[PDB]
Amino acid sequence: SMNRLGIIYEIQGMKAVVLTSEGEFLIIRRRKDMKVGQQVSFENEDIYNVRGK
Repeated sequence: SMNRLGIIYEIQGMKAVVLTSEGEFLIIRRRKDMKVGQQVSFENEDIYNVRGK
């Protein structure tokens, strides 16, 4: 659980755009917790960018 914090900036179906505390836009898996506008705690494991592949 490598937790990263980001604000749900936008949603792409099952993907979510998070504007992190770093000010970076990352594409993550959208969970049911993802509401547009809120800062969510996700894992790096949720990140579609930093998947590991």
